[PDB]
Amino acid sequence: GPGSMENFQKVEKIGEGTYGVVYKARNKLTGEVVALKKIRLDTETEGVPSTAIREISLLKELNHPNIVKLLDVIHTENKLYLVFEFLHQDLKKFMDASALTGIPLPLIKSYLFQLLQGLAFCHSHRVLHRDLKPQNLLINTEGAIKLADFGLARAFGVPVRTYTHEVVTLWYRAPEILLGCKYYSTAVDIWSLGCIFAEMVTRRALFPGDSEIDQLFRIFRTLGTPDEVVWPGVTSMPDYKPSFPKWARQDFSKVVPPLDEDGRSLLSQMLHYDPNKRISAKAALAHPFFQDVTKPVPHLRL
Amino acid sequence: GVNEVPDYHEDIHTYLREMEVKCKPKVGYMKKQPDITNSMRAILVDWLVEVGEEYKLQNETLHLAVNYIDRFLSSMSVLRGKLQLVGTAAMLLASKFEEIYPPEVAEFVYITDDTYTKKQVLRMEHLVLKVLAFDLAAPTINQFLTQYFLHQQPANCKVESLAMFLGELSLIDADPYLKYLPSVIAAAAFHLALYTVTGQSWPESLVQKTGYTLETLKPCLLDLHQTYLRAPQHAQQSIREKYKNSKYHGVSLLNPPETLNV
Ligand SMILES: COc1cc(Br)ccc1CO
Ligand SMILES: COc1cc(Br)ccc1CO
Ligand SMILES: COc1cc(Br)ccc1CO
Ligand SMILES: COc1cc(Br)ccc1CO
Ligand SMILES: COc1cc(Br)ccc1CO
Repeated sequence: GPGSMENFQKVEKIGEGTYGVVYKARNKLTGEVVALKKIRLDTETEGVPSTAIREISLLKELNHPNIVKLLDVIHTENKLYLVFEFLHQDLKKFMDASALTGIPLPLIKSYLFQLLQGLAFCHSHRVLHRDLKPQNLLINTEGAIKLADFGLARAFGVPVRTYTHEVVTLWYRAPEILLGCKYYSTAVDIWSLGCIFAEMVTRRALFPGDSEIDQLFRIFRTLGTPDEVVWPGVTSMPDYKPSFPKWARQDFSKVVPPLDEDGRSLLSQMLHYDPNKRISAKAALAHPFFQDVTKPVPHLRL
Repeated sequence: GVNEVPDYHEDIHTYLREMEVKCKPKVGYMKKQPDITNSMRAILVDWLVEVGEEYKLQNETLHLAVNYIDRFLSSMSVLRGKLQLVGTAAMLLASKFEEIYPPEVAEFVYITDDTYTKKQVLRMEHLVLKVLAFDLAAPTINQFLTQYFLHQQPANCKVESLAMFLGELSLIDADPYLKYLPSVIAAAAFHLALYTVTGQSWPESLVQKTGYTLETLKPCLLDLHQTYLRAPQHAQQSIREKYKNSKYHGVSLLNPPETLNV
C-alpha cells in the first residue's frame, strides 16, 4: 500500500492480542494519529494467520463510519502492520470510568444506534463479527462508537452453512451456539448487542457465566427456560437436555429495572430466544427507543 | 428464517453483483501467458478438485482458489514449472479463508510430491496476497447458486447437486467461461439443472431478483449445454468422479438433455 514505517513515529502501547501488540503512532507528514497493529509472521510456521487474512480482506470492503477504518497494510516478509484510524478508548474502559456516575441515557442511545448501523452494514455485506463485546467497541471524543476486532469475523453465504462453533466471548454468546445448533446467523451479533445494551445501562454484564452450562442456566434464569412454544425446535437441539431445569420467565421490567417501556421493548426483541423472531439491526434502527437520538460527545475526558 | 437472512438477502445479492465485476479476471490472459495454456490450467484446476476431495474441503474453497489463480495469472507471467506453486498457494489461502479446519501448510507441501519446499509455498502465499491486495472475499458461482436454490418450488436435491456440478465443470475451461461472471454461469447452471431433472425453466422470481432472462443467458447456456454433453470425453474427469458420490446424489450419472427448446 502507499505507506512505510519510516513515516510513523510511535507514541505508546495501547493494546495487545494473540496477533501481537497495538501501538498508538503518529504520521510525521500528515499529523494523523493511527493505531498500528503488528502481526508476527516470524512466529508463524503456517504463514499468514487465518485470523489476519479474514480481518484485512473483510475490513478492506467495510467502509462505514461505525466500523473502524483500516487505512493500510504494511507487508514485509517478517512482519505485517495493520494501520487503523485512532480512537481514544474502548467501551469497557469507559463504562468502568462511569462506575459511580452512570452513563447518560443520551450516550447509551447514540451508542446503541451507531452500533446497530455498523452491524447492519456488516450484515448487508455478508459479514458476521462473532465477538461483539464492550472491549472490541471503540469510542472517540466526538461521539462515535465503532465496531472493531474483526479477527473472529467471517464472510457468510445465503443460506448460511455450518461455521466454527467456538464463537463469541461467553458472556455475549447466543443460546443457539450454546445449544450446538448446526446453523447460526446474523442473530448472534444482535444477541451480543442486546447484552451490550444492558451492560451500558448497568455497567455490569447481563449473563456473567463461568461455564457454557452456567451461561445457559443464567440466561434461562433471567429470560425463562425455553420450550417448543417460544422456540420451536429447541428440545431437539444437539446440546439440549430434557433434564435442564425449567425456570419461569420473570417480568422483563426486572431484568433491567431503570429501562423505560421503549428500551425494554427493544432489549426484549434483541434477546428473543428464537433467532428467527429476534430483531434485525436494520429493523431496530426504526425502534421508538430512538425517536430522540442525537450524537453527543462523551461526558468524560478519554 | 434467519439462516436465509431475509432482512439482508437483497442487499447481499446486490453487493456480490458489484464485487463480482471488481473480482473478475482478464478474459484474455492466457494469450499473454507465454508459457502456459488453457490446457495446463485445466490440468491444475482438475488437480485442485481432487485435492478438495482428499482433504474433504468445501466447494466454496475450490471456487475461491480458482478465482485467486485466474486473478493472479491476469497480471503475473508464470512458468509452467511454477503453475502448481501458484495453485497450491491459492488453495492454502482459500482454505484459511473459508475452512473451519484448513489443512496444515505441511499437508499442502505433501500434495505437491515435494516439488516445492514449505518455504516456497509460504513465499507464494505472500506474493498472491500482495498481487491480490488481500482481496479474497470474492463472489463465487456457489454464493449465487445457494440464493437461486431458494426459488425452487419445491427444493430438489438432484437439481441443487447438478447445478453445483455444472458450475464446477466451468472452472476447468478458461475458454469460454472466463468470459462469463459467476452470477451468469450460476444462472445457466441452475436453469440447465432444473430442465434436466424437473423439465422446469429459469423462474420469473429469479428474473425479478437477477434481471437475467433465458435470452440474456442463452450464450452461456449453449456453452454449458455443450460442456455437459462433452463431459464424459473431456481429458479432465475428476469432477464427474466426484459427482458420482452420494454426497452429490450421483448427479454425474444423469443424462444431459439432447436439446434445450431455446
Ligand atoms: C512507528 O514506526 C514503527 C512502529 C512500529 Br509498532 C514498529 C516499527 C516502526 C518503525 O519506525
Ligand atoms: C486494535 O486495538 C485498538 C485500536 C484502536 Br483504533 C484504538 C485502540 C486499540 C486498543 O488496542
Ligand atoms: C434518564 O437518565 C438515564 C437513564 C438510564 Br436507563 C441510564 C442512565 C441515565 C443517566 O445517567
Ligand atoms: C425521528 O427518528 C425516529 C423516530 C422513531 Br418513532 C424511531 C426511530 C427514529 C430514528 O431516529
Ligand atoms: C505435477 O503435475 C501437475 C501439475 C499441475 Br500445474 C497441476 C497438477 C498436477 C498433478 O499433480
